Amino acid sequence: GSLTEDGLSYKEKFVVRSYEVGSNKTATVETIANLLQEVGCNHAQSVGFSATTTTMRKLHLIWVTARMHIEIYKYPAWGDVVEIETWCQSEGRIGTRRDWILKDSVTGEVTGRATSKWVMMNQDTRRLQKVSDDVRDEYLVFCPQEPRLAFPEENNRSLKKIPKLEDPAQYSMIGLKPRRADLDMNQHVNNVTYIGWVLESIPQEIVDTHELQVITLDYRRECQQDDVVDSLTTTTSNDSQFLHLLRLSGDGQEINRGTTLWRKK
Amino acid sequence: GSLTEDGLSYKEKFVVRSYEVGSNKTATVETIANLLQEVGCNHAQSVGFSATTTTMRKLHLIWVTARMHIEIYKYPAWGDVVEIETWCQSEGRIGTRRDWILKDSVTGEVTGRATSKWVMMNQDTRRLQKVSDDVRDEYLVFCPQEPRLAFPEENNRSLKKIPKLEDPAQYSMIGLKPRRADLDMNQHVNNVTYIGWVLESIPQEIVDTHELQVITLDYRRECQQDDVVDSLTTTTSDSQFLHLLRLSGDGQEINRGTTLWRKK
Ligand SMILES: Fc1cccnc1N[C@H]1CCCOCC1
Ligand SMILES: Fc1cccnc1N[C@H]1CCCOCC1
Repeated sequence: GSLTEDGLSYKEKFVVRSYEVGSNKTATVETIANLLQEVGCNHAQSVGFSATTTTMRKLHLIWVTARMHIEIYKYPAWGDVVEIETWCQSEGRIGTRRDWILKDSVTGEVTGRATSKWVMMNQDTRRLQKVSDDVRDEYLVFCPQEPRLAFPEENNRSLKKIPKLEDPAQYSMIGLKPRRADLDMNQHVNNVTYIGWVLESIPQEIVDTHELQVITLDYRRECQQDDVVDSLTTTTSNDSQFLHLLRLSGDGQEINRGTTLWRKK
Repeated sequence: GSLTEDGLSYKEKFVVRSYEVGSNKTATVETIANLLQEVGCNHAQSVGFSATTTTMRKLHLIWVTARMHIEIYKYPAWGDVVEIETWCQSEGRIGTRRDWILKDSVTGEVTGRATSKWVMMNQDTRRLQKVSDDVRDEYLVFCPQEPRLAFPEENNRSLKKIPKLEDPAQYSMIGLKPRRADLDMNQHVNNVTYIGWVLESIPQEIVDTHELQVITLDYRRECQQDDVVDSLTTTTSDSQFLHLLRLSGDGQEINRGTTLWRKK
């Protein structure tokens, strides 16, 4: 992988692995999400991070995902080479945004796109906060100054408000728990695990006859290593749409909410 | 990746990813196991198995893992390049064996080694069988003829008999279930998931103060997508553990194993 010529974006190529694919011999949405995370991390590293700035480490602040939005046109097959370009942009004092473009390395065609919203939070108290000028000036030199959006369209799905699923849910998958493979290097549940948990309450027949085109996920609260999660889904819809809710098994505390759009094969 | 000069083994390099590492910023044993599986699949593809041969497909036969043995001296760090060499060998009528050698690409030193036993099975009835000479001759042209062992030493850990853990277990993790990410392209639970499940009953304090040096796992029966598993561990000792994976309900054995851990 490498930063582009202007140093304002990063590209990396990946060869799709045997264990990374599902029944159609194409990459699952969780493999795609893992690759987006890996290219994001390689971009932060190439521009001097170890992505907390100098001022952020001093003040015990971190970037946390508030929303993830992915749209896939074609999932790459086992052994195929996918090229992913990523970049960041400041969204004023609200936080930051990281976008991605997925391309087939052989044809050069766009096969997918993603966008994410990140908010600043104190690592210890979990208290959200706005972005100060001191922090903003430190990461602006690594961002394109003019807007560059993976989802430019005026009324696109990435900025839609997601409602809270009402009980009773049409479908459910109960008692989901993270294992050590689900944790990141800091012992927190990896953000991609939540995507997997949301998808667990979709019936196998839908997965067997449809392809996931779009997923939008809001991150409200994190699941601890010793927490248990319930995954809830209700059909809201040639295309099928679903409303999703992840909540703690006991008290029913919301951890995530989301929507998926699926097209018939 | 590519076959070596003689075409009797395969090498591939991997750059360790951010999500592939644990708390020490080094690859977990499950990442290592995934890489061994990937290089194994790439070897089979390079020699024409787009690893079932022509005769196996007609007779509805597949290779299934009976045992996996891994020894790690150094886990590669996040961003490091690891080189893995793999090869296969016939073990007469019993089945086949696949071995691996892990090396640090920069230093060239051996950082790990692995060996696995595979048995022939009818994919529909799940009935084990011996290897026929028709099948044996079809894969012998892809194997070194003289023995080449990742674990040569006489009386070594890879061939030790593993006993069945007796109730009550010292430690346990119950109600483990596979999710879709745990399944392979054929909708079966990936072999690496069982390694993860075995490790779930090891206490976090042991994981926080020790490094896993050796793991031996016997595969008795598969866990279906709708099955629930209980993971059981007892200290037998460096720290050694005896492991048992069984179905949550009837208590049917799926795996048994042992782990050896060194203090950091
Ligand atoms: F770029 C990242 C660096 C570190 C962590 N996550 C990143 N990106 C997203 C991965 C895909 C699923 O959504 C969550 C976040
Ligand atoms: F070479 C392989 C091809 C396909 C599947 N597994 C392979 N190898 C081992 C993977 C890691 C531990 O489980 C034992 C088998």
